[PDB]
Amino acid sequence: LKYICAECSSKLSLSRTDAVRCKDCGHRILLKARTKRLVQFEAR
Amino acid sequence: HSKRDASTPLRSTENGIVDQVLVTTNQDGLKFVKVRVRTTKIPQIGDKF
Amino acid sequence: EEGPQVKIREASKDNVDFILSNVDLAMANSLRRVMIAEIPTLAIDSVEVETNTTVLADEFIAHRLGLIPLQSMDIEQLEYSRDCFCEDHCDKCSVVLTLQAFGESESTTNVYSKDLVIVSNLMGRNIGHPIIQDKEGNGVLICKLRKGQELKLTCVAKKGIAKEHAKWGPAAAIEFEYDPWNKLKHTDYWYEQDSAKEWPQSKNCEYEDPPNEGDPFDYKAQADTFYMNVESVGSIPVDQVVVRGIDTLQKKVASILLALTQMDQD
Amino acid sequence: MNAPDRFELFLLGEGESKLKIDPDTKAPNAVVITFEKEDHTLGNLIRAELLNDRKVLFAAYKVEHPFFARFKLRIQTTEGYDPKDALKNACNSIINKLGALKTNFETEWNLQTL
Amino acid sequence: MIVPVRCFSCGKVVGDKWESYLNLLQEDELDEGTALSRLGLKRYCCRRMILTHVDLIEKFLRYNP
Ligand SMILES: [Zn+2]
Ligand SMILES: [Zn+2]
Ligand SMILES: [Zn+2]
Repeated sequence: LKYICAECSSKLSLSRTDAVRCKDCGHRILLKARTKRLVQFEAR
Repeated sequence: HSKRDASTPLRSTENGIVDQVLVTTNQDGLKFVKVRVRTTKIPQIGDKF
Repeated sequence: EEGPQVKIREASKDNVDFILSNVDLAMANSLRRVMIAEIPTLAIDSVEVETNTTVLADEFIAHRLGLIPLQSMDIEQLEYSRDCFCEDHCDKCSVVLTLQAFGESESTTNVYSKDLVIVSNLMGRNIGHPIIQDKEGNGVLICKLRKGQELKLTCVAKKGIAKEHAKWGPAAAIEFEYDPWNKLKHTDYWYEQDSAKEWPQSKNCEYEDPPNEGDPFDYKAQADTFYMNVESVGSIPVDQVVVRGIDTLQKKVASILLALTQMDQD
Repeated sequence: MNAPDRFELFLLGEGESKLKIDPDTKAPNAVVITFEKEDHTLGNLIRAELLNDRKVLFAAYKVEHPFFARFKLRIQTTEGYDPKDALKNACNSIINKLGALKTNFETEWNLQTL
Repeated sequence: MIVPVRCFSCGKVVGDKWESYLNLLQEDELDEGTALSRLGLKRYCCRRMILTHVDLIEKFLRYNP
């Protein structure tokens, strides 16, 4: 799947057997991207 | 059956929404993960004020 | 007419200060309770979030969206989703309106209720439009975006009762006061020295005659005159707030009457 | 977590009827009616309107528990006078008064400015 | 966080009055009481609702993520 770096606006798509680090950055803090399947909210 | 399960379950009593998942290697080069789950708690009968 | 009397002391788009005459206390009270809780209104009940890179949490924003006042004029020709024979929701029961905001300028990009865009087909009915009593024409400040933050979501607004959730509340505060001089003695005033001097005199005292010390206590008097002030939020005009309050109360009395009519079946 | 749905305040449950008319065993010619999915708004009003009928000996409503949206209404009328007729007359009286109130408020609203 | 959309107690909309309040404080150089008065916040619950609020989101926006 795809991930996103922490301290820069990037969009990594490196799956397994890759992980760290980032593309044109150097830091190893990677967050996972939001799901495609939309979640509803009872606006209450 | 060549693998033992070591998966992590969401708290049996709690519930909510996966707020943010963090994937990072360790100092010893170990791929470790911190998953943050968010839950909005609304004041209910029995809540301490 | 012939029954309970009304006297509109003040009238505006937001407030109505009037006087109910020849009414029982219970009917005035119940009218108040209905005006507060049991008047149908259109508000956001469903929120689908596609992307949300703003600071606020999803359900936080969703909550704020739920509280937004929407046009509920022709709400009586809209239907409850629970009553509608459709799947989930449609155009006969719900009003769908989108929200697409994105931080463009270097400065903070505000997201208001005016940015809500109706997507569903209103088919003639005056409904769904978010109330904007704002002077600059913005409305409720929903959120704030930075520079690259984005908020993409869709709102399904359904007909609801304030008894179910306060977001469907058509009225704000309903001022309510009877017997300004306490001539009925429904209240034993707390004091330190002089009771009358310590407690502030109401405005409504101008509308009734003060008691005479030579006169004893009127034990046979009830509560006839009620001084009220109904304030609207915008979803429904004040006059229609009190009118639909009356209509609702009357209707749910008629439902009990109808129930009695139906219990005669073998 | 254990909180009931909100619509359970006004939406009739499975099998739940609006009114449950039961014969009172205490005093003769008395009745206790269980109003479901209703509160003080209807109870206090109907009870107060039942005290206007001079052929009604007793009339009192109570909400046994604020958790559940329901109230009991006990009515005792004079002999030769069915209590259901007292409830009906009370309801119709209410509706008429509210119709007059609405009409008057409307005619009073048309004579206003701003 | 951000200015509450409606007053908790009564239900009067107050989420549209925050910017107007700030302007009334800095532009017309009014005091909090008069500013809250001109915004039609007579009841002290709404008066509180705006006066008591702390706009923390303005600091939240200082982060780049
Ligand atoms: Zn990077
Ligand atoms: Zn539908
Ligand atoms: Zn308030």
